[PDB]
Amino acid sequence: AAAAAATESDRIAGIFNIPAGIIPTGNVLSTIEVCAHR
Amino acid sequence: QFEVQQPMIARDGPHPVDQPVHNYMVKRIHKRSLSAAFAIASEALSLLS
Repeated sequence: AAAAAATESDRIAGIFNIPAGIIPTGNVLSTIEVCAHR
Repeated sequence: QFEVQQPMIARDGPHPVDQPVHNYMVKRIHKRSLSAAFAIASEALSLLS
């Protein structure tokens, strides 16, 4: 559905210095970080 | 490196607003090894010559 307006959410994102063209509305899969010290 | 976010609830009443919380957990990698025994007789070397 919509909950708070998606257009309004994207506008609020834009006005507060974030130039996010598309705010994700769904499943997001990021990459786990593996840090090695040699 | 894991970054974990925690959901919260918008609330009201005689309580000040609470801040959403990040948590950045790190675990160090634990290293181990295993080995096994394997012997070869001398005469085998003699025949490989």
